[PDB]
Amino acid sequence: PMILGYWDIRGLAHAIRLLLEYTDSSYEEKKYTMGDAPDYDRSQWLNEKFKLGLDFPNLPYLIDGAHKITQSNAILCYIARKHNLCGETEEEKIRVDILENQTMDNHMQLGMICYNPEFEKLKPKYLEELPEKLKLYSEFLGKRPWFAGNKITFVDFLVYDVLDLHRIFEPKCLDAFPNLKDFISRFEGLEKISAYMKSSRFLPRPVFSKMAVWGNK
Amino acid sequence: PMILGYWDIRGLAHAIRLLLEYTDSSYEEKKYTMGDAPDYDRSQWLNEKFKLGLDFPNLPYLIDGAHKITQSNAILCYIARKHNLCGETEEEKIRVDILENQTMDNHMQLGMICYNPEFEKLKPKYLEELPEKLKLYSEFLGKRPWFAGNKITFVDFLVYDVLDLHRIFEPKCLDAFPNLKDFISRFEGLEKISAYMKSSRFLPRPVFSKMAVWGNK
Ligand SMILES: N[C@@H](CCC(=O)N[C@@H](CS)C(=O)NCC(=O)O)C(=O)O
Ligand SMILES: N[C@@H](CCC(=O)N[C@@H](CS)C(=O)NCC(=O)O)C(=O)O
Repeated sequence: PMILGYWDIRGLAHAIRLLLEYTDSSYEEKKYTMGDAPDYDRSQWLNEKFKLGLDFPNLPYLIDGAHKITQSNAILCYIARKHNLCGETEEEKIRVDILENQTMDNHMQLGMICYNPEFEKLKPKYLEELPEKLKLYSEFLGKRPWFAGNKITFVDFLVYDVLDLHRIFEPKCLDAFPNLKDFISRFEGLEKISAYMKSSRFLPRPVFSKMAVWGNK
Repeated sequence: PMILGYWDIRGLAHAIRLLLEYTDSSYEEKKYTMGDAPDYDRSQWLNEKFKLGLDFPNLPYLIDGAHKITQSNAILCYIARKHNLCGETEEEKIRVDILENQTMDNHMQLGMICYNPEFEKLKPKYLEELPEKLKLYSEFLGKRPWFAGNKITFVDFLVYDVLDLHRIFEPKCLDAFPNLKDFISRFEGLEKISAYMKSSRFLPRPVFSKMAVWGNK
C-alpha cells in the first residue's frame, strides 16, 4: 500500500495523516526513530535516505507505486488532487495558495524559537505577537465554514494544525477568536477525523523532534 | 493595471517579474525603499501595509483588480494559471509541487546564512554542501528541456532564480552540471526574457535587503 515516511513524531506529517484519514486512503507508515542526546542519532533514516528513489531525499515522503513524493505541501496536494480538495473556483484556489504558504510560514516561526537554545528568552516576544497572527486567520475565515469557502480543502488541515499547535503552546490564545474555536470543533467533528483521533494510530505528540527545547516530548 | 509591490531589490520578486514579462502581463511596480543602517527604516512600507486590503499583509503582493494576493508562490500560481503554466499531466503537477517547495527551501538556506552576522564563518560549510544540492536539480532535470517535462511552467522561473543566485554566489558551482548551464541558456534565451534582461526594468541586484551581510547591495 501507499506509504508515508517520517520521524516517530507529529511534526510535518500531522496534516498529511489527517488528510489521508479523512480521504479514507489506504496507507502504511514507515516510522524512523531519532536517538537521544547528545548524538541525536539519525542513522535509521540516513542509512535508507538515498535508497528510496526520492529525487530530493527528505522527510516526510510519500510512496504511491511509481510516485515518490517529498515536500510536505506537495504530498498534501497529491492526495488532495485525488479527492477534489484543491479548490474549484478561482477565488478558492487563490485562498488555497495563500494559506498553503502562509501556514508553513507561521509553522516555521514556531519551530524556529522552539528549537532555539534560547527558547525561554525569545518566548515573551513571540507570545506578544501571537494574537496578531491568529487574528489574521480569524478575519480571513470570517463567517465561512471552511477557509477556501463553503467546501473543505487541504488547507483546512494545514490551518487546523497551526491553530492546534498554538492552543497547545498557549491554551488561551484562541479565546479572543470564537470563529477559530468553532473551526476546530467543526474540523475535529468530522466523522472520519473524530474516529481517527480516538484510535491507536493518532499521534498528536511529540510536537517536535528530540532536538527541540519545547515540544521535544 | 496589475501592480506588484515589493522592496527596491531583487529578492522574492525576481521569479515573479520574470514570469510577468514572459507572459506579456500588463503591470506596474510599487517599489518600497528601506532606510540605511543602523535603523533600516521600513516605514515606507509599514505606513501603508495595513491600508492595501491584503488579508495577510506581506511583501511581495500583487493587486489585480478585486484580487489582492500575498505569498510569492501564490502570486506565481495566480499568474501561471492565466497562461496555462501550472502543469497539465499528473506527472508534471507532481514535479511542479515538489519544485515549488524545494526551491523555496534552498532559497531560504542561502538567505539564512547571508543575513546571519556570522556569514563569513558559516560560508565554508555551505559551499561544501552546495555541490550536493545542485546535483539534485541536475539529476531531476535529466535530459528534459524544462523541469516539469517538455513544456515550460512557473517552476522553471523559480529554479532559474535559485541556480542564478548561486552562480553569483559561487561562479564555478554549475560547471560540473552541463545540463543546468544549458537550462540557464535556454531560459535566458527565451525571446521575452532576453528582451527584458536588456531593458531598464531589469533589476538583478541587490540580491537581498540592506540588512544582509552578503548581497546587501
Ligand atoms: N520543506 C520540507 C521540510 C522537510 C524537513 O525539513 N524535514 C526534516 C524534519 S522536520 C528532516 O529530518 N529531513 C531529513 C533530512 O534532513 O535528511 C517539507 O515541508 O517537507
Ligand atoms: N514566504 C513569504 C515570505 C514573505 C517575506 O518574508 N517578506 C519579507 C521580505 S523577504 C517582508 O519584508 N515582508 C513585509 C513585512 O514583513 O511586513 C513569501 O514567499 O512571500
